[PDB]
Amino acid sequence: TSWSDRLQNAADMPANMDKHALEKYRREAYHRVFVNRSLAMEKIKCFGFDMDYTLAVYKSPEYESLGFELTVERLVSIGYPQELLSFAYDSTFPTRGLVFDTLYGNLLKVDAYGNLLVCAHGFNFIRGPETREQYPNKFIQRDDTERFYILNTLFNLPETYLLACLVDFFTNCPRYTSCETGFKDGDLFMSYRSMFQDVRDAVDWVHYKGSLKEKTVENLEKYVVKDGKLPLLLSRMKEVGKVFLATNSDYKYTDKIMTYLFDFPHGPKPGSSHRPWQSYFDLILVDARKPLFFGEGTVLRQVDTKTGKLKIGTYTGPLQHGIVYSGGSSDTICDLLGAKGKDILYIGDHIFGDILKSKKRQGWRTFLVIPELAQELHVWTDKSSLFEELQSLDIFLASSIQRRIKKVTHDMDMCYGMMGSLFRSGSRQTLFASQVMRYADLYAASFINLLYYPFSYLFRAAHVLMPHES
Amino acid sequence: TSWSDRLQNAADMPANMDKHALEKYRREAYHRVFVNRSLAMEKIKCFGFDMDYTLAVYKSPEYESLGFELTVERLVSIGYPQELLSFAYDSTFPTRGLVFDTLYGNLLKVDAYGNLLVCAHGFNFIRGPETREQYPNKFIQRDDTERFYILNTLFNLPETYLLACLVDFFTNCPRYTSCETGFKDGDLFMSYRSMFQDVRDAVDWVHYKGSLKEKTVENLEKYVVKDGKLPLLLSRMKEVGKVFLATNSDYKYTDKIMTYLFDFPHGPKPGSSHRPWQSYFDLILVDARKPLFFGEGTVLRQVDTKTGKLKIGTYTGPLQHGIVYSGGSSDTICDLLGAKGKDILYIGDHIFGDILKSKKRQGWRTFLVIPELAQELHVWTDKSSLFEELQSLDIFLASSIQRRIKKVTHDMDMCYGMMGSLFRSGSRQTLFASQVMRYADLYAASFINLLYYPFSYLFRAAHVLMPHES
Amino acid sequence: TSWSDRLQNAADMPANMDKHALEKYRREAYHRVFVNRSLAMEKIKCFGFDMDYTLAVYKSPEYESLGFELTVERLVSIGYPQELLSFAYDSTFPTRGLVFDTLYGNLLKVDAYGNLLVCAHGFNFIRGPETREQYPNKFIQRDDTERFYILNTLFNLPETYLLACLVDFFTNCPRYTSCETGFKDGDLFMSYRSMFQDVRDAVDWVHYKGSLKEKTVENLEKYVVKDGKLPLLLSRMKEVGKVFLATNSDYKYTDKIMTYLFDFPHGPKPGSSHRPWQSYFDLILVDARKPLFFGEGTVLRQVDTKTGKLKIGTYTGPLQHGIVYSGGSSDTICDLLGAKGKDILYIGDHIFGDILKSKKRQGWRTFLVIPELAQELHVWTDKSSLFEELQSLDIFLASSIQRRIKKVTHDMDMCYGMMGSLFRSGSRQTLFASQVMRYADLYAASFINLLYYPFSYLFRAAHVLMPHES
Amino acid sequence: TSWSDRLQNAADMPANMDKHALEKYRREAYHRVFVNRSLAMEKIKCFGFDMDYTLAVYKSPEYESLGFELTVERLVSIGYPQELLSFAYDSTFPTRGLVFDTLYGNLLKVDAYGNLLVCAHGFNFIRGPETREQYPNKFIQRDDTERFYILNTLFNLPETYLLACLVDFFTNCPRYTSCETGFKDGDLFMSYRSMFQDVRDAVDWVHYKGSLKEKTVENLEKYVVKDGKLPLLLSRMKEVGKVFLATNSDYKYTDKIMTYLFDFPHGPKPGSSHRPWQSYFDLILVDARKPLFFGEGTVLRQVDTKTGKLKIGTYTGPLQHGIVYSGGSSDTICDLLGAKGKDILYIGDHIFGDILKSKKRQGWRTFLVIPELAQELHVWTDKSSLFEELQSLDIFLASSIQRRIKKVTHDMDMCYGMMGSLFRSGSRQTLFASQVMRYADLYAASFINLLYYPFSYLFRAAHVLMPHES
Ligand SMILES: [Mg+2]
Ligand SMILES: [Mg+2]
Ligand SMILES: [Mg+2]
Ligand SMILES: [Mg+2]
Repeated sequence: TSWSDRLQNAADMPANMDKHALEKYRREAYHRVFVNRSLAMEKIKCFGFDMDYTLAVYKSPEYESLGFELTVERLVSIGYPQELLSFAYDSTFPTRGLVFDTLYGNLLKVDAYGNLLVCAHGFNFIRGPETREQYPNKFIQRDDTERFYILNTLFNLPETYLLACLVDFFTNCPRYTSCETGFKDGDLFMSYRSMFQDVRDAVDWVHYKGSLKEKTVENLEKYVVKDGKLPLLLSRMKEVGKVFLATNSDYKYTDKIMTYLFDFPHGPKPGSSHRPWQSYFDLILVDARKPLFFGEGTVLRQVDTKTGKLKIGTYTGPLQHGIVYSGGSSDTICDLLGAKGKDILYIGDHIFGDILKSKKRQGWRTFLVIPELAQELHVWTDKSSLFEELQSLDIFLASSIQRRIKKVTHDMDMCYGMMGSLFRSGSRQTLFASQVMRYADLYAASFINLLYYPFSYLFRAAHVLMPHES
Repeated sequence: TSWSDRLQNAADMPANMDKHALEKYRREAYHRVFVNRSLAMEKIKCFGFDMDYTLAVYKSPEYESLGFELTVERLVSIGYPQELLSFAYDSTFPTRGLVFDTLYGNLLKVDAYGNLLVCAHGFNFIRGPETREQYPNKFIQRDDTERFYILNTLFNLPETYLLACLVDFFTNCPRYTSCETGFKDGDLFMSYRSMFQDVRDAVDWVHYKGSLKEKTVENLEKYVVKDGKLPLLLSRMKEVGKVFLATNSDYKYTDKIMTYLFDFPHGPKPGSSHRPWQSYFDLILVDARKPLFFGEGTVLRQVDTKTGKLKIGTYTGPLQHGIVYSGGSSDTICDLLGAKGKDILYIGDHIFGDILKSKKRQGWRTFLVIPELAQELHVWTDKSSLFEELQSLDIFLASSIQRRIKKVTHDMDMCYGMMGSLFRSGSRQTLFASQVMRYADLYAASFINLLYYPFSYLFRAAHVLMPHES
Repeated sequence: TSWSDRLQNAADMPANMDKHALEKYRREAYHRVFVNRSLAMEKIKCFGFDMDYTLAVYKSPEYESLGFELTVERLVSIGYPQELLSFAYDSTFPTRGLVFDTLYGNLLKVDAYGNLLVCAHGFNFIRGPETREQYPNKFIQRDDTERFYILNTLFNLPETYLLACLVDFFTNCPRYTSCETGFKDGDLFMSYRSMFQDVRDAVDWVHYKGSLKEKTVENLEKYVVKDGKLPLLLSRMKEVGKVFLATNSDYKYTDKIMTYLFDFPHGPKPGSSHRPWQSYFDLILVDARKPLFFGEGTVLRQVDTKTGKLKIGTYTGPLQHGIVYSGGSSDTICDLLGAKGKDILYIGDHIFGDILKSKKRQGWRTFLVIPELAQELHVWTDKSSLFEELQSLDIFLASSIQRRIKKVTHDMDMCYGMMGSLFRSGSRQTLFASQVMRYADLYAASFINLLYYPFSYLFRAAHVLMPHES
Repeated sequence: TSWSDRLQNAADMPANMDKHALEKYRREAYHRVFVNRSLAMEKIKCFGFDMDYTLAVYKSPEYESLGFELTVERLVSIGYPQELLSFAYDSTFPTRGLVFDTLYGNLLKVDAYGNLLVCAHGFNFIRGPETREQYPNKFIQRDDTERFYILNTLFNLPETYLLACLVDFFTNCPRYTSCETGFKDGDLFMSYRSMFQDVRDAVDWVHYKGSLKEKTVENLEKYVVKDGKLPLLLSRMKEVGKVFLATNSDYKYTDKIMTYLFDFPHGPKPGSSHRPWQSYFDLILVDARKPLFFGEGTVLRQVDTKTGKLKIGTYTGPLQHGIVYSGGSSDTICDLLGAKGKDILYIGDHIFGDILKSKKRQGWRTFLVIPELAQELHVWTDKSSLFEELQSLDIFLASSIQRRIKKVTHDMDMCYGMMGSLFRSGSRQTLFASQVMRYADLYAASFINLLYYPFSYLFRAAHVLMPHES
């Protein structure tokens, strides 16, 4: 049962909009909206969206596996060894938010302060003492972006696994000699850094020039979560405010995906006339180029929606019905919708590129979609006795208690996969968890969970006190 | 009763090192060390210090008032109007961590997300609705460092007040016309930005070329907290680890100040031979140029301690007894003391330049000295009934309740001064508070509070859980 | 008769290597090597080449016209109006080295000091007084590279004409309103800058992703000058020194073009066995990325010559027979050939990117190929009486003499085309001419002209004296 | 007889303004204006000046020797060895425009292409073969500004000699060990780069914070050329155009120096009332910060001429009588004087910072003052038989002829000093000479030479032809 199986299972259920049905439904962890900072929904005048992994949630592990297969084929195509073709995507290995260390070829799971929680070289999980040889302070300077790449998006899951596959392959293949910073193949030296760059270039290529979009579109049921409650929620948002789309994707792909998401034999509710997807939006903007979008952005362009091509020149005209924009900036949206930042709830999955930046640069309110949560919550609740035991051990300590703390930490983490929970390793929170807490005002496995809260719900979080205030 | 009066009052008391006396003493809020993240003192092998406002705590309001007077005299000297001489420093106005908005000439108190808590133009406190004219989203992008300057150090307190004095003066002086972005004096236009730059340049000048150091040194009792417990604590640190000084100050000033701090007719304890200040340190480094010190730094130089001048050339030799370094980097210290980052507790008052950067760039453990806490804690405890009432009102709301929330917020904040508490405005935490929580592992009004904890105390903070984990 | 007609006519003649035949041949202007600075050929130990417009001289106007047609089709493909398809390339309009002013949409012919010699808006040639409205000092700051783009390569000839076509078209098409900085089409504004960027992007696209290479290769006789004397000269160079190729082109294209250039039923001389092109080179380097090549460059890679693909990794091995390199730097070449800069004569057509940079960054000796010279020399000699008259008029002046100076200047310049000579407008030298003089030690219409000078000829230029020395 | 002795000798003569007297006078090389590009004086509407070494020509070697002595004393003051005090300035060593190579501690005389003409390590002149060890191609990349500093100003003459003194001293002092890149003094290493930086900092300090200005002003007759013809020429300029001053110096120093330059008991001519220096200028601008002045510049300020201090704020008012500006940009001047670039003849000594930049960035006409020319011309004419012989030898060659070419080159060069002529070494022109030719439209030992040409003289230079045009 993947996280997308959980989401699609919930998507298949029709909305019971009886007020008591809603009240009962959103008590369950799975259908809840989680609150980091209080948010009065009555003050929200605009609802904004990203598309990929927000409105269009790609099914797991099928979509990662397709990305993986195409990336592999691209690398083989440019001259990587044929053995790569015998790799197969393994959803049990990667967790999102790992750091690739390009100097030593390791995947690292870190906390908010750069402290190492997990280190794997290929598929070899390196224990505490052996990590000190390369990381004397069990620490990395994560701002050293030439050396460290943080694999923070769901699109990075296939390359997270591929990097490990490649390091493993080259290490165990007799044709290469393993060196501290890469591999020697006679008079050729392949650094982990150049290998990483090839992978990164190949993923980019697959998305922008290769066949990933085409293969997705030719089998949308296989690859994309579909939920009849999507149109209903968007219609309800539009009754109390404005709705916009701001996506990095191009118009043609956006139109294919969105048409599929709205292709039901009815509109918002069963029995209603079907309406085109575009009618759900007061403003539609593609080719957004976030995160730059939240600063200077790029020039505002107009999409010719017949051809899918941009009209020539900068668009100087007003917001009108049926217009589709390309590029622009976050100010374009504010100014055309007559919104201030705090009037906007921006809904997306990119914890850095969208949520962090819209919050820091513009003061937008934020809703982070975390697809993996839909399954992480089942593990958290089913194995709560492991975490509870770990808590008790840390308490009792505060000798063989440490050994047992390590063992329980391991067993807990393995329930989530080889790289553990997205949010922690044992009692230590990940960088990703800290970023969610700091920059996502609200979060959930799906933004559909908003459907279960009344129009002007007050989402509440407790006031924060400093230690000397407590 | 200033914060420095509280600290000097505590400094006058001799240390009772009976273990039960210590236990009882550190229960009191005033003598406590506060914990943001757990820290096992047994793992600390090196103790590092800044000098200014850490070891050498300048008395308030006397030192701010001297800074202020000299800055004013410098501005008059370069052609500012004579009326500046009638300003007098007022400790009741400034709170540390305010933002000067150089576009509109306002002082702003902000939260961690750039939301406006307080806005004053000169001495006019601007209410919610009027702030929207200049700040439509009640928000500033604090990363816009060309526009916004954050007055985060205790050395910035005089200029915080001076900026307000100047805006007030120019606004109410008939010779000038008030404009949106500055003042017109016939064919001269003085922008708030250029005015700010003059102030900033003048403060710098007073410290580096003017008479501030000289006047401080000619009356150290007036200007500098002195505490016989300082040598005792440093001696105790040195029994379990190494001790170092890394200060931006030059050798001559450092020597004058440190000699005074250690000038008692005894060494660590009464009855012991007096020892020179330098004997308390395994490594002494001046001209550190933090924050750059925590990255590339500058070349390592050696101080000729007779002349106070640098020897010519880069120092390539070992750590030896009696050597004093200048410049270098944080790695110099680690490598010469044989320390990893997490072995080091770095003790300082600069929440950005030292504490934040040593934590993020190097993984050092951090102790933040917050001198104002020594008095903020007395206000917090004495007026706890106001905060408690505010908490109850926010709870009851969660109409005239809002009015009462505003009124109680005002009354609470005024107990701290016109710009309120360093740490909050009513129930909203400041940027400064959020930074302390995030980057200071431990904090206190004085690092002397460490004297009251046993050698290998385990400072404890509760594990953090995400909302979905709770 | 184009310049390439002259070159191909000379290419069809077999080499008469009798010493007196050579002596007589190189007296003629057409077969001469011109000398800016003295160069002792005996000191040259290595001969280096670019490919495009150096070894592979593309026939005119056929190749420009193909570039033009494909660029137009690309612009129409992305949404430019259908009318573009009625443009036809006109070799009489463009001269190389014009500056496009992206602010006002003008093509400018300038001297070395940025003084305006010619200004055309579309096809309207703007006279002295009207140019002052936009250029008050009849001057541009050519270092302002955001505003001014210098069209310095032979590959830029089609876009030089296209830019003028487009400005003309948009100006005279009633659907658009002409503005100072571009064109208004209702709610779309197309700046000359964005229009220029589209053109530049389209040219790039045609070369890198479109069909230009494919169409060239499918008709090499139509598009590429071929000369049996090429192998003979290269063989002679190789008898006295080393020979290398350093080209920005990729291996597959290089191999196609070079195979054609050497496809004769003989080797260096008639009667000799044919040898593969690669055997003429001690070192072959593709994907050079000049001008960066002359500084840091990129990592050295090895080409797999069977597949045309790069081997994976950085190449760490020695120079060996049959190896083909990709990327690297100018130091790679020096170090592998055991050459110092002044031992190298580098032969190319790119007056900036190759000749200027190899001279300034490395001190290489330089030979600039200027294909247009092959016809400019015929005009210069045939219309020498116009220049001579202009000289006499400038002398006589040093009233209606000025009028006559303008008229004769016009008539002279029109012999070369609408944008005049590459090297001057009347008595005023172009920027291009000044750059040739300053950075090309030797120059000619073709490097084949070296065949007519003995092995160790001393190319002589007179010593330069300052005015006070004269 | 120094160059300033020649200039002061010519300054002592009263102007004979009879037209035939002028005609005869300007035939002599010493009183001539030399022409690189033709310049019609009738088109000049504004005459602009720098002060230092243009209007105020500092006497040699006295002023260099004062600079030297103060720089030495500053270095000793910061801890350089006492032996420095035994150095004495030697005008026979330095020539202007040498390059200090900070890696190897050499002074280099180079041509326009970076080819080495002379290399000295301390006072050891390194011969051809030994220079190849450090300079394998007898070439430096002069754009590598971290490594190479070009000593292009007359203010750099003392440090040119001091650098050589220091390298010599450290090399021959047994306390230090000479290394490839500097000197070892036990556990201190002083790189040539750090030594160079100390020197450069000390020169700056002497000018800006030390006693150089004060000592100059207390003996202006000793230090500054004074010429009664200065006011006469400026008065004549003002009859046909506008006159301005744009100097990097501050107002107080400018006023002291200019008052001295105009302190005669008469105005422009004997018998006329004395007029203040400021009355000779339509616009006076100090604190210019050239070269930045020729781009964005700094804000325009107004000098309070009573106090010598800047008024507070940016000056927004018109040009008026008696106003003195500070900062600004070259556009300020153009706009306030109603001039286009080519209307301006800018007169200065800084071949880079003023002449080059005003020409390239703005298209100003340029007059370069080269004080040393006043004596270089006497050497050139007196030893013309050496140059003539060298010319004949280069011709005859074009064996022992080379030996004789080297010997004659040496003997010629030694007539100018140990570092030879500013303009050449034997038949090879220096970088400095090439820059003068390229960027100075006119040049002379003194701008006073303009007094000998009629109001609207046409300065003529021959048209330049390319080799293929000749
Ligand atoms: Mg997305
Ligand atoms: Mg401090
Ligand atoms: Mg080429
Ligand atoms: Mg000067």
